[PDB]
Amino acid sequence: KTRSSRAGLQFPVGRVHRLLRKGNYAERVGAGAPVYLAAVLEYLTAEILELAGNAARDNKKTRIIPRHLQLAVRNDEELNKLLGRVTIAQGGVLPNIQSVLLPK
Amino acid sequence: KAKTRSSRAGLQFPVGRVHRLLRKGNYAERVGAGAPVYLAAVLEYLTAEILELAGNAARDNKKTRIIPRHLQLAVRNDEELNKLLGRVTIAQGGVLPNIQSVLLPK
Amino acid sequence: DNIQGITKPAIRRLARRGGVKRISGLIYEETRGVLKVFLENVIRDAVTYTEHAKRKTVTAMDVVYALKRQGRTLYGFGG
Amino acid sequence: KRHRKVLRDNIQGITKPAIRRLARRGGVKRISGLIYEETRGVLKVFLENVIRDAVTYTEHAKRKTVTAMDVVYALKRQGRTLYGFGG
Amino acid sequence: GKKRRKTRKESYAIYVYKVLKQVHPDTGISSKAMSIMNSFVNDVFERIAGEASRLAHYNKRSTITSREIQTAVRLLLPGELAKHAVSEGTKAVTKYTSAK
Amino acid sequence: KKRRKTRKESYAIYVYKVLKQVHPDTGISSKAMSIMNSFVNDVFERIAGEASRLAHYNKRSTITSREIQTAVRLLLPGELAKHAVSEGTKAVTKYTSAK
Amino acid sequence: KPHRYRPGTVALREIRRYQKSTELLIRKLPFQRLVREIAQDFKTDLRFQSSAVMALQEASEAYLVALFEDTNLCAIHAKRVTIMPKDIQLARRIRGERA
Amino acid sequence: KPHRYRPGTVALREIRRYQKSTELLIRKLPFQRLVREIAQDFKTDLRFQSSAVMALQEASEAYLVALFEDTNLCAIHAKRVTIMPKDIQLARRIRGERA
DNA sequence: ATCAATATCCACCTGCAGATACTACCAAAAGTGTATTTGGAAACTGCTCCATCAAAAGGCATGTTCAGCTGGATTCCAGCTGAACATGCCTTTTGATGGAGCAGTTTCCAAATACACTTTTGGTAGTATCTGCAGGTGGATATTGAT
DNA sequence: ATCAATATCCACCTGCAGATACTACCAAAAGTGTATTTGGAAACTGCTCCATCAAAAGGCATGTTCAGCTGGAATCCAGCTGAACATGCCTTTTGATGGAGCAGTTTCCAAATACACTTTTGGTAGTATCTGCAGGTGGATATTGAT
Ligand SMILES: [Cl-]
Ligand SMILES: [Cl-]
Ligand SMILES: [Cl-]
Ligand SMILES: [Cl-]
Ligand SMILES: [Co+2]
Ligand SMILES: [Co+2]
Ligand SMILES: [Co+2]
Ligand SMILES: [Co+2]
Ligand SMILES: [Co+2]
Ligand SMILES: [Co+2]
Ligand SMILES: [Co+2]
Ligand SMILES: [Co+2]
Ligand SMILES: [Co+2]
Ligand SMILES: [Co+2]
Ligand SMILES: [Co+2]
Ligand SMILES: [Co+2]
Ligand SMILES: [Co+2]
Ligand SMILES: [Co+2]
Ligand SMILES: [Co+2]
Ligand SMILES: [Co+2]
Ligand SMILES: [Co+2]
Ligand SMILES: [Co+2]
Ligand SMILES: [Co+2]
Ligand SMILES: [Co+2]
Ligand SMILES: [Co+2]
Ligand SMILES: [Co+2]
Ligand SMILES: [Co+2]
Ligand SMILES: [Co+2]
Ligand SMILES: [Co+2]
Ligand SMILES: [Co+2]
Ligand SMILES: [Co+2]
Ligand SMILES: [Co+2]
Ligand SMILES: [Co+2]
Ligand SMILES: [Co+2]
Ligand SMILES: [Co+2]
Ligand SMILES: [Co+2]
Ligand SMILES: [Co+2]
Ligand SMILES: [Co+2]
Ligand SMILES: [Co+2]
Ligand SMILES: [Co+2]
Ligand SMILES: [Co+2]
Ligand SMILES: [Co+2]
Ligand SMILES: [Co+2]
Ligand SMILES: [Co+2]
Repeated sequence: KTRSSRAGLQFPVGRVHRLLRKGNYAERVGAGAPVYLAAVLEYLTAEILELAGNAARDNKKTRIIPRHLQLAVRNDEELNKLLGRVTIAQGGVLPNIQSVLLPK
Repeated sequence: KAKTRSSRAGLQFPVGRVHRLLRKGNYAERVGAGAPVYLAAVLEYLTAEILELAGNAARDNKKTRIIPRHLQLAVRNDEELNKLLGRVTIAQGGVLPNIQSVLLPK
Repeated sequence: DNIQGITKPAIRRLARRGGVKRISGLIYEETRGVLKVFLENVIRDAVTYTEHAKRKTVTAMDVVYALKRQGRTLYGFGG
Repeated sequence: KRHRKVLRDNIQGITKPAIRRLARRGGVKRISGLIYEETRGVLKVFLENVIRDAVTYTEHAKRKTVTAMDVVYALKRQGRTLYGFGG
Repeated sequence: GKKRRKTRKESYAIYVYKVLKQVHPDTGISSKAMSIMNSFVNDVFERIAGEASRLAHYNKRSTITSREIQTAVRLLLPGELAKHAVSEGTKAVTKYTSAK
Repeated sequence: KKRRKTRKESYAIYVYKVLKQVHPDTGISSKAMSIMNSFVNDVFERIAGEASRLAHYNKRSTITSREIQTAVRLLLPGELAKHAVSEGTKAVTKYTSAK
Repeated sequence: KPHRYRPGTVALREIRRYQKSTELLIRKLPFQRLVREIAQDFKTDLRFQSSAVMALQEASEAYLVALFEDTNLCAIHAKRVTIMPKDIQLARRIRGERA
Repeated sequence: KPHRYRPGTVALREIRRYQKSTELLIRKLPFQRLVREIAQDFKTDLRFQSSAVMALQEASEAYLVALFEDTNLCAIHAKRVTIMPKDIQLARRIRGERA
């Protein structure tokens, strides 16, 4: 019985407990901490795959590529802030042209 | 105790403390004997560098005691210390006298 | 009020130290909102440090830690 | 037999059409003639800084080969985090 | 199989893939996208583990507990992401502890 | 009186020592010394944290002076890096060569 | 028979005066009020160390002083000598605060 | 009766084209040579993983694109549509790549 | 230029906030001496991937020029809007004093680490076999710039 | 306003790069149990410093006048964009090749940990002395703005 199944999680509690020890963050790592962290991490993955899947769909694609991840993140105020100092390779920018630059 | 590890290194800065703090600090499983020495020396040096220039700053303003104003002048007037502390605020330091030329009279 | 207790002459003094000569009338209200957002961001984080420590008093260190993580490190209160 | 040719003036391989394309992606409509040399100047500083840290990491590992991880660590420590190249 | 045995390079890909199947059962992911996704989880893992690390220290605690992760999540994430992540993680710890 | 004492340690006395070596006729306010204590703690944490990372990138369990030295190079601007590197090797030598 | 300084003469005089000093330029109490009022929305019945409020003021005025520096640059860029809301807004956008 | 688009029509068209794609916009070899040159002035006899070079390109083109956005925004502040060296310099100063 | 008004400078002064100085006591920090444990440098070497060249196109995209349009730089000008200015008063500062709560100390147990079989699994390796989509296609709509 | 010279659109094609689908084996990871240790929650206390309000202090809200800065308008022209025109030694792409150097493995020893014991010490805490400079003055001199 994995601690993953036991917490209702697809992400690996055994690995996250492990990576927390290996990384010298504190002297002791409590039993709930890796459970809570694997949940947060899965929550956030699920959130970004949702938005990215949609972006895939909006462009008639069934395969998520980096463009989709980028549209997902940059179009979402919160993921955009959280990843405001990150660069997604092969993601491009958002189509945006400043008003004054259009003719009249 | 024979000699402190500081005097063995020729240092005013506490090698024993720095060693202890590198352990207590969760930076690695282990800490070699030389690292606390090296780091204490680097810490002392940068201290000396800042006190030097802020000492100069105190003199220039006809004073014998270093106040935070002097540390601010010292640091901002030095290109390298100013870069190292580019995202730092020295409390009660104020700013360098600088006025844009286009704002000057006539 | 409160935000309005941050007076026009106080905002003008800050501008002066910032090297500013002439100041648009609409600036004082703009400066206030900017300051509100600044204190909201830092205080939020400071108070999250207080709650963790199970305290009812915001300490200088809660503030200093919040400022550090806003990338606005401050020297002089790290006692 | 040993080849090794001299590398110089390679900043001019950053052509005027390539800078124009980057300006387009960045949404720029009109470009003054002095932009191209300004941009090359700016790129060089950027590259100098990342390569420097990148190569510092390489040397620390006692390697002669600059890995994608050295770049990624170097970029990360300058607050320009990159996803797509590992670690 | 096995050439002097290459040391194993572990990632989150099979888990990112599970979760992908849950939300978009008919959608796939390129290896480049899976690489961005694996970088993202590793990234966020480090940012939270380090706010946790710091917190513990600030309070003279030698243990990172779920209570350290929770505050780290509230410091790190914005608005709705923090609220939703806190409840999912609280959920998982409640469910985990009531199971023996 | 071992009660209301929970010892708060600082660099203040070691900073003051270095003051006299560089400016023997010069003093320092409490505020300014507090700032200097912050400087050392900050710089300590930045250098210590960068070495931690280096040691980790390279699958090493130990922080040696080599990690401190690369951390200094990565962290300090040009000329500041040069002298600090020079000071630290100087202190390690003096320390290794000591009876 | 009365005496008047031209527009800008006293402005310049203040710039010189305030760049020379280091004293906090917002009055303490209004600031303490606003701080507590903002804090109250995150948690009720809070107290504040007095050094907690001094640090918030130090940090806040340092931020606003430097932001007026960038704002002035943005004004000057647009060939003006009057800072406007659009200049503060340009600064914060390029600073990555609005971005 | 030969055909001509007016100044600005192909520019706008090119913006749409390039905002729409994710392909790297500098050619691979020219860029690789510039990396090898700059790195060689820091240390001789270096080799590069092909993806260390692609990482530098991705990072470099992303930094450049973002900077032109900021730059464009400084032109527009000045009531222009032509990006000039002084717009880049303002961007970089507020950004803290200069002050 | 004239020159009155007022800001600014400097010297000398003095009182006191805060800096020094010295003695004292005390935990904990720090060094010294001694078994024992192990990270990781050193030597050997498999085997991945980097540098290099060949040699075409898969010829793309660039550099150079020359035209001429129109965005930028200049100039002037009106009126609009912020700078200067003056002082009672109404708010902030400064000092006074309970009592909240932070910080200190001690108690004990739920959950931490150690650690040994036993079980489970993700990574990889290696071929084996689908499929989404780039890239080419026509060919039926959309925009632009000259009238 | 029409419309012709072009760019753009979107859906339906193909060949293949790259993605998912096998089954294998296995070292490492993860679960389970047991033996032993301890971090920090919890309950209690005292005194430190915080909120409150004594009055004593002084910065600023107000309106009015107008200087001068800012935006609008008009002009001019050069520095920019679009496009033709010749052609990379120029980039891309393909593909093979040798071989540097990274990374797996084993050995083994210097230096780390661990721990016990001695002594040294920095932080805290009164108690006393003492001094740098802030903020007072006076008298001189420079700056500014109306002539
Ligand atoms: Cl060492
Ligand atoms: Cl826990
Ligand atoms: Cl505005
Ligand atoms: Cl320019
Ligand atoms: Co959202
Ligand atoms: Co600390
Ligand atoms: Co919600
Ligand atoms: Co790592
Ligand atoms: Co030197
Ligand atoms: Co060279
Ligand atoms: Co006179
Ligand atoms: Co004089
Ligand atoms: Co006296
Ligand atoms: Co006193
Ligand atoms: Co070993
Ligand atoms: Co012409
Ligand atoms: Co025009
Ligand atoms: Co114009
Ligand atoms: Co007029
Ligand atoms: Co008005
Ligand atoms: Co009392
Ligand atoms: Co009392
Ligand atoms: Co109480
Ligand atoms: Co408490
Ligand atoms: Co109890
Ligand atoms: Co399996
Ligand atoms: Co495979
Ligand atoms: Co297509
Ligand atoms: Co066609
Ligand atoms: Co048209
Ligand atoms: Co159709
Ligand atoms: Co294939
Ligand atoms: Co205990
Ligand atoms: Co006028
Ligand atoms: Co104007
Ligand atoms: Co080969
Ligand atoms: Co070899
Ligand atoms: Co090796
Ligand atoms: Co002592
Ligand atoms: Co005296
Ligand atoms: Co005296
Ligand atoms: Co004075
Ligand atoms: Co006088
Ligand atoms: Co006087």
